[PDB]
Amino acid sequence: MKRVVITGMGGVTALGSRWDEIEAALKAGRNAVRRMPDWDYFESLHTRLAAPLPGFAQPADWPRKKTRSMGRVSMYAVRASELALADAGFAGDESISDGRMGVAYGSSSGSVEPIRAFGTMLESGSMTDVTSNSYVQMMPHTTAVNVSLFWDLKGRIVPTSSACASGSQAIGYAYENIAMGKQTLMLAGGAEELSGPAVAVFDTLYATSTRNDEPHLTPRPFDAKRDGLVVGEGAATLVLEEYEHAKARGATIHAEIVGFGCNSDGAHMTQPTASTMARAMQLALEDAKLDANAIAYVNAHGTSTDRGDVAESQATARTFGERMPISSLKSYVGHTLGACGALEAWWTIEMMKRNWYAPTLNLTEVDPACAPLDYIRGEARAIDAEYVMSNNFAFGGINTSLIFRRVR
Amino acid sequence: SMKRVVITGMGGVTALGSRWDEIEAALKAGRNAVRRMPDWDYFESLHTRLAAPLPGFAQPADWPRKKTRSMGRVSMYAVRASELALADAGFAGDESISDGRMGVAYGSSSGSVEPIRAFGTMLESGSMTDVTSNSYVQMMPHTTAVNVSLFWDLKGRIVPTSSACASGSQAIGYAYENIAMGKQTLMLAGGAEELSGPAVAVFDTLYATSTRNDEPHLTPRPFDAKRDGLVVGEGAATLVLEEYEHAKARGATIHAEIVGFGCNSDGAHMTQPTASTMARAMQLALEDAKLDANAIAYVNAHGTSTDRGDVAESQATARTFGERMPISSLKSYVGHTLGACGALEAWWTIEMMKRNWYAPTLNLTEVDPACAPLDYIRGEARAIDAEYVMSNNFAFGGINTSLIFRRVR
Ligand SMILES: [Ca+2]
Repeated sequence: MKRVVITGMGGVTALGSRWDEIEAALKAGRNAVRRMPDWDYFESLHTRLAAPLPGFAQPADWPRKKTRSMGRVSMYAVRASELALADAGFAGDESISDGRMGVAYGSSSGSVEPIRAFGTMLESGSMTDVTSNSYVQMMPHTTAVNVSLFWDLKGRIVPTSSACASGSQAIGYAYENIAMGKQTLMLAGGAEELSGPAVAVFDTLYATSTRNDEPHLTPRPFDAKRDGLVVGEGAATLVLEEYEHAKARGATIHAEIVGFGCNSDGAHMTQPTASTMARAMQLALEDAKLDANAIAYVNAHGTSTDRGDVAESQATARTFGERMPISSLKSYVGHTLGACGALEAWWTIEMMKRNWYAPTLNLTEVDPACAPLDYIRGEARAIDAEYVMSNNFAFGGINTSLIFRRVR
Repeated sequence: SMKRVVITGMGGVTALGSRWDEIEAALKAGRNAVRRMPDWDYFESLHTRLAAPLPGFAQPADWPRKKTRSMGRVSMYAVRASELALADAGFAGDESISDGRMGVAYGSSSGSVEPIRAFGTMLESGSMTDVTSNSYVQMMPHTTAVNVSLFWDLKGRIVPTSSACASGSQAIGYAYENIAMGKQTLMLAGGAEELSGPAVAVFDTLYATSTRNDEPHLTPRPFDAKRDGLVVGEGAATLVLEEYEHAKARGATIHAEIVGFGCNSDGAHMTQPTASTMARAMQLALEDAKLDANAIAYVNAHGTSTDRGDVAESQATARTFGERMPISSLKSYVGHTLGACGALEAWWTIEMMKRNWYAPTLNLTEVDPACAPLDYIRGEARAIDAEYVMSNNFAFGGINTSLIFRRVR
């Protein structure tokens, strides 16, 4: 079995793309949530909150032949992957397209334009905006394919479109593909584009925060006064690479991936089950041949929903006890959906490298319904980790747990 | 210490029926399942009026409402397929499969029509009349995988393989590797699709659809000189994959063993296929099975009946095996069943292998000279006694899959 390391990280997020910009934003303690007055267009959305990207600069040199197939979510994915490849030292590399780099990627949904066009085709038969490019922009695997095609990659495409589990399954399944010798390298990530329908998914479940006048004060993971999540967007990509290969070219190695656990609650489509969530974490620990005691920090899923936070806290307390430091980056960028597992893995590794762990924003009173954990808040925590864990729990009760090993 | 993997359950919902005996009779009777689709006059700009629909489908009566709310048709097909495959594997009424030992790999090209309409219209006009709390789960990329997994309360890993045409074959392949690698003892693996106007527009807008609107019995025509495109079909198919000792220990009837899986992409074009990388996918499978090309007695083509698809596939196959290789396309009967195609074709290929009986490509009367010489079975079924068979599929984005199944005599 091959060992697997991370030699590239990048993305487009509500806090920026470079880590130094993101660190400053984390450190400044304001979230990226805003009012969305344009959503008055939609008939029946309660929430008027989101955490959009502060625009998105499509690079000038991108060729039409390639961009015709991309809506925003695929553009995000590609841009993320471009940044990660540069960071990994592969800018202009001629060899990565030879069939031994593959792509694992997904999103909750394709792009708005073709969803509108195909939906209207059903509604009225009209095909005005249905084109030969509509499917590839809508398709479940739009992100994975667009990323792969963009660098003329010829490896396997692993299409991990599993709503919020998209990015963490990408990482995990890419990791297993390298470990078992199918691919030498993998681009692995997740992405999402913000839209009204993307928000309606959670708003119709009453899972969304409706504090429409106080965007700076919501969401509030594990807080007693939380009232739901806030939807965000963007993408993040990790370059995973077989260990000897990385060593042989003298790559700067950000982390090693040592465990991945994945299961399902098999119970509720939305209402999470703590025991099976805990079991995902155990599976990861078993895969890493580690005791729970080895983990210095957990990066929560931490959506700020009522049941989600309770069930996650119990799952975590069950695996680790009350001593575990934990925080939720969704307090800053919201629930970035398809992107969340990749963005959170990335930032969790950045924090691990620097012995600096961001607090959960807007957590002032720990909800007594949540299990006692070491909820970092108020100020960042200095920890010197050998191992960290990042968890995600998704629609359909799909659970993932990733364990990263420190590399000095 | 890799685990061997066998197939102990097969089933599905298809234009030719569900039971193999029923399907065999249809294959033998040599009529395709293609029909004129007058309803598509509703759509503004479709050239084709052909499809291969299911002749009907009704939910089993004993499916409980609480479990079916989250299903549109494609997920209903997927669940029914998987239900048949589970019975066939001996797991009906057996709840131990829910204990985390069994997982699910599944996908489709698309979610269901209703919520696509509802969300699309929300974008079009802001109206949310028909957007409900159940719309996303019926529309979502992984609707099939999640609905199947939830239906039996399964607690294993979900491997979403929604990759258009490659959905069913990637499901089988990646489920196979999960069992081989020891992550799961069992997996449901399959693919599904529901017929819709939009599903046909995907290919119609590429001019890849047949437009012989008055001659449904005569089209599609894989590898034929007179072919003019594909015909879109629908349905689902599920295989129960199972670790070998586990199967042996409970005395399971074993249909076949999966011995190789190759998966790559062309990295060239979104729709136009590249022969060399298609061949390489076949090689990857052969290498995974530690077999020489010589070992393969038959190839189940993808055989979509498109102009470039059939040429590229033929060359790729000739390049790997030489002119001697027997090959045929089940899409000549049921059309291109999209999400379902890799699973349905895998299933039927194993059924044919078990019986030494290989269906010809329907409506293949003059082999296109632009296609590479292969042993194109046609006119009558061929008797072959195979120790190994291969089933190939090539999809949107240049995604290629090759599966190798070993005879279990
Ligand atoms: Ca290399």
